[PDB]
Amino acid sequence: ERVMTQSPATLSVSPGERATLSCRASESVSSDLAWYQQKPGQAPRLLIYGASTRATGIPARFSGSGSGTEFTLTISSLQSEDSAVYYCQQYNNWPPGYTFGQGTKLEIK
Amino acid sequence: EVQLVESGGGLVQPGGSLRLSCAASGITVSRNYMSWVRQAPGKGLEWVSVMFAGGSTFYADSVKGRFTISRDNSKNTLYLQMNSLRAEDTAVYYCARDLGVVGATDYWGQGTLVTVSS
Amino acid sequence: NLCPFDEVFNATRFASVYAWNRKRISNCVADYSVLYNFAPFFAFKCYGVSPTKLNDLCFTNVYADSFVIRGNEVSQIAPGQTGNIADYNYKLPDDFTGCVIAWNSNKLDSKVGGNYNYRYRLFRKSNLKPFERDISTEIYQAGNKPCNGVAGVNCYFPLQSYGFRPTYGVGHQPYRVVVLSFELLHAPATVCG
Repeated sequence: ERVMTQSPATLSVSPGERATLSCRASESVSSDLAWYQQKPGQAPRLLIYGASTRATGIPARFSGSGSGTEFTLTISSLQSEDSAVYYCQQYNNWPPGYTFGQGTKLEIK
Repeated sequence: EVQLVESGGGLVQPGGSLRLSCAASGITVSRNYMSWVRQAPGKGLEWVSVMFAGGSTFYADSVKGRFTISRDNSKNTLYLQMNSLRAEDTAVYYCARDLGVVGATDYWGQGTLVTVSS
Repeated sequence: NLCPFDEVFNATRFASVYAWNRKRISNCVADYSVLYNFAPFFAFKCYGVSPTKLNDLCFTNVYADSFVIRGNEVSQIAPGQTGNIADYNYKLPDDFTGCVIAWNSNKLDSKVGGNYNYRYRLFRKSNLKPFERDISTEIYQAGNKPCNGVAGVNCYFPLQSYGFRPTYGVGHQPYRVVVLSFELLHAPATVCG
């Protein structure tokens, strides 16, 4: 049971610029991760699995990085609709297992 | 289109029972690793249960001994029976198909609110 | 007249839990003086037979099944135990008499380049019958066609790599495991001592 901690809690960046979100683990997680964008009002949506592989369809504007116990997601140019909550999910024990984070709130201006 | 639709959400008195149901489309369930997730209002998420493609199921510790997963393979659907609902279990429950290392959880359900009488 | 257990355990070529390796011991004197008495054995446990009686037990044949699994999955090799490796890959019976041994091969089989040569089984259509070799090269599915003509959906390959590399913690260090099954069916015993 590896506990994941996201940071920071909130982030407000001008439109059109980059955005950086950190998610911190307590054990080793190697490259077992994923990133979900839960736009407010419905179920989450998978963006990037494994270490940085972009899920099908998912706009190239997203970029994942990190390995070991520390990972980061990066957005090239935030549009008005990018405001949502994001979660880093680990799965080092897959059958049966997953462990979610606390979420991060991203807004614009 | 490929989707997962849910039912059973409502209100029940504590200690009471309930049954959640999950229907799918354009994808099979019998041979797909199924996983039920839930979300407390305002909080994070937590893995609740999983059923395999051979039948050997597993449950989380927080709900171990109280919940039982089953699936009507004949009509391509999943089910989750709940009992002894206590004050914590008021949450929205999601249905998901998780693959794991070859693609993490992707297809999710519209959800279903589950609150208690009080 | 000693058995070839020495080689069996020291060949340091163990293949995979996918299509495990077997040997039918017969026509020897089972010493055991080194078995479960050698120094670097980590875990040894048998069901049905006591160790000293074992050193005095006698049988018709032996079946050894060596393979390599991830350390956190050793608990699934057990009578009727349920999980992934024990439900779709290799399943030992409920009344299985004999012992298993597991070594933390955290040095012998690992490479900075990724010692993922072995591909364990992560997609099976239905649970295994005990000792059912299911080595296969197919595409498990959801949509009409397999990945030969489709991509993304229904493009799964049951052989998934391990990715053994040295930074991995203990829970992810390749454990080599060997299981012994003594058969007693009506036949002259060629293994005793």
